[PDB]
Amino acid sequence: ASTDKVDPVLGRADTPFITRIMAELKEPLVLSKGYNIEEVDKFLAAIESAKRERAEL
Amino acid sequence: MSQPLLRNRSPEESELLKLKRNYNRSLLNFQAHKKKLNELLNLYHVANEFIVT
Amino acid sequence: MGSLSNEKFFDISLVDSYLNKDLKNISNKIDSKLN
Amino acid sequence: ARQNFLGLVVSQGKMQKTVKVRVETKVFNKKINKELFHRRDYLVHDEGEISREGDLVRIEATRPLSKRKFFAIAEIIRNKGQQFALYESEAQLSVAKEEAQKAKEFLDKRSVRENKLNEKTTLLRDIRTIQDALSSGSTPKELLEIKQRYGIQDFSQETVRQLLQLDISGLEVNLEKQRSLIDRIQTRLSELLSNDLKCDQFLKDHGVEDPLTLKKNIKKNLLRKHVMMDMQQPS
Amino acid sequence: SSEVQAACMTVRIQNMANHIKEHRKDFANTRNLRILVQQRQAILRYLKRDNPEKYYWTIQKLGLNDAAITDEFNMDRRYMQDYEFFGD
Amino acid sequence: SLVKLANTCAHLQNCSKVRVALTSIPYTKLQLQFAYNLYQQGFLSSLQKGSTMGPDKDFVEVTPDNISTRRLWVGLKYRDNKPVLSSCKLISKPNSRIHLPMEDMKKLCSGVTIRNIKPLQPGELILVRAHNNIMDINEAISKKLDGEVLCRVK
Amino acid sequence: DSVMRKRKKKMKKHKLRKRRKREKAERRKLS
RNA sequence: GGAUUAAAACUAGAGUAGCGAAACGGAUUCGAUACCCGUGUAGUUCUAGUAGUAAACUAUGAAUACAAUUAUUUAUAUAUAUAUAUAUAAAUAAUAAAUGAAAAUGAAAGUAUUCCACCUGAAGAGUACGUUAGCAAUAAUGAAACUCAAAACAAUAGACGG
Ligand SMILES: [K+]
Ligand SMILES: [K+]
Ligand SMILES: [K+]
Ligand SMILES: [K+]
Ligand SMILES: [Mg+2]
Ligand SMILES: [Mg+2]
Ligand SMILES: [Mg+2]
Ligand SMILES: [Mg+2]
Ligand SMILES: [Mg+2]
Ligand SMILES: [Mg+2]
Ligand SMILES: [Mg+2]
Ligand SMILES: [Mg+2]
Ligand SMILES: [Mg+2]
Ligand SMILES: [Mg+2]
Ligand SMILES: [Mg+2]
Repeated sequence: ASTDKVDPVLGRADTPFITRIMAELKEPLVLSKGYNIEEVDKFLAAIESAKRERAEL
Repeated sequence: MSQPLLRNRSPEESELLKLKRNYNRSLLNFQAHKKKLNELLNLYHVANEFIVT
Repeated sequence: MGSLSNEKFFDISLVDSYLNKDLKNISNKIDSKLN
Repeated sequence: ARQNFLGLVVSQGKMQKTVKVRVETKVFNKKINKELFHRRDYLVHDEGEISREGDLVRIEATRPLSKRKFFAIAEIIRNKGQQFALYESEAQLSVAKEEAQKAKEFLDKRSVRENKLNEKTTLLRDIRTIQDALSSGSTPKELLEIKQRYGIQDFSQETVRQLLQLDISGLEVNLEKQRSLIDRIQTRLSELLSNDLKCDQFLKDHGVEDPLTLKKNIKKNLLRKHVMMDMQQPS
Repeated sequence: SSEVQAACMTVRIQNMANHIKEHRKDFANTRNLRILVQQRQAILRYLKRDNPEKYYWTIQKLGLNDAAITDEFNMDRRYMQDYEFFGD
Repeated sequence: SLVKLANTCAHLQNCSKVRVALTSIPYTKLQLQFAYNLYQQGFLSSLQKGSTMGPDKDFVEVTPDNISTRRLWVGLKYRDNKPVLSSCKLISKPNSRIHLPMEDMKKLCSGVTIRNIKPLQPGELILVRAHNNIMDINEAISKKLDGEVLCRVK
Repeated sequence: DSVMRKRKKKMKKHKLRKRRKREKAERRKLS
């Protein structure tokens, strides 16, 4: 009964790796399909800026 | 019969092989990245027809 | 046309040329030629 | 001489100074006409309690040491069992440190995102003031703040272009350089091999002694090592 | 690499286990979960033989122990009751 | 691999039944030594290195880049409406390997059934492996070598 | 086995079932 | 060892149109504890369980290497004078060879290799006893004596067929 009984499927409860990955998926601005918000904000601003420059040539 | 069955890759051949394989993986990642941005651009062009307010 | 296109719905070429100093280094080039 | 066997430690730490060693011997089975391996576990004396489960050891016959013990550990041939114990202890410490660092890098990222959500200012709006103030001449204090939100002290048309740079652009240029190197190395060596005279000279110029007296493989490797030393070291 | 494969299987095992906890009569996907858990054991057993140092590091980070990997596992009804897989 | 050798022996029997003039076998040292012995003993017309698609016309160095696509190509012989290589069977099997001393090999070549191995018949070739070299049993007896009795070809 | 031979096993199974029903009934009355 | 496992059956609680063991009636019949008809209980349904059995069948365990053809679909790829054509796999059908007691099998029931399960005349018998498991019905495991010179399969030619 003193053996370290680790669930062979789910492992030790509160494993830092398992918990952190789960938390990362539930962050406020996580996007799907490989997009990241930071790259999407710059890309959308670049479209506007690029359009203005094309309208100034 | 006297010919060796296998000749191991020279260290130089292994270097050029690694360059091509890294390039192949990098090019596919880049091409997929650019395809996604081109779809994000074509979605921006039509987001004026979508309702959020 | 790519960057130098007239379509309202353009491709990423235009956004790439902007951030790569091409649509600007060509506008100046054309204007310099006009001079 | 004393009978010696080779075996794998299959049990340790259950009895004081005693381990169980699995010895396999080769025997012939007349019925099936096949040379088989016969297995037996030996209770073995470990005076120094050094052996560990998984170790490969040689056991030597001894005087009777107990009702069932007639062999002792004579040498550790391979210490895989001892290695397992050392690596498990290190893993606990090694993983704890890494997880602590990763936990602190996750909370830091969260704080930055929360801080940015407290700044109502948006990239588009900020880039629409740096492009209107730069086209109208107005310099509201917002710009000075914007010169701190982004660090862009100077407000020019070539500063918004450097605020909106996407990593993909850098990748596109690194990929062209990678492709160039490969293409150049192949053309160079391809041409060199086509011309034996230019090949012999090539080797001598790069410091080869009498390259003429070399084999195709013994010398093509030199050419490959040189072509890749003239397009990767100079660059 | 075996460590990467085990980590990738861990993500799917965690997701599949959550599904089973809400669909306890979905025996088809319970069978899939069992096989996936057993596949992870096999890859890690090879890792222990190939690179023992990496093996112990990997299982520690994934939240498992040597016993969970080496011991025969069937994810049977006794396991579902001894570890309260479904709760109550 | 004795399993690979069993696959080759069965493959050659299948090819003989349909009377194909040319077939391929896996490219390995054991396979090459096996085929070479058959060639020198007159069971095979030709033995060429090649690829999955056919024998090489010009020498092609084998490297890790193409090892997976290498094959050995052997030509089968047929005379008087009969296949020269009719049967090809292993003696030492994957699940029961037979190692014989030179004394027992001499008995096998003398009409004595050793360890259930039927004795050598007229015109039959029995191959033996010793120190990763394949040779005829009569040659192993000449060199006083002990080895594994691999297969018998007739 | 053919239907003809299966029929012999069928008869043996029927007689065993008939006997066990008969025994059951007795237990009920004797209980 | 573990898990899942038709129908029937059982435990508890709901449901119950239709169908329908049983039971009670109507017919048929020399008789009719049947086939047909009526009234129709359990059951068939749902929820939570027990149980682990079928001609649970392809009566054909799984894996790998290999061997001569055609036809038909499907998939991927290639080409163009752009809709076909050319390739490579898979599936199915009919076959060569081979195998087989034959019926036939045909990419296996062929040529080989590896591992597991199982069989050793019929009947007695998947019975008896014991044990284990189950609420229970039962399920698993599983004999011997006595008796006999039988017993079985494929195919052949008949005879016969409401
Ligand atoms: K003692
Ligand atoms: K009802
Ligand atoms: K069937
Ligand atoms: K089996
Ligand atoms: Mg596996
Ligand atoms: Mg039978
Ligand atoms: Mg009920
Ligand atoms: Mg009725
Ligand atoms: Mg059940
Ligand atoms: Mg039964
Ligand atoms: Mg059965
Ligand atoms: Mg069925
Ligand atoms: Mg499988
Ligand atoms: Mg029974
Ligand atoms: Mg018959």
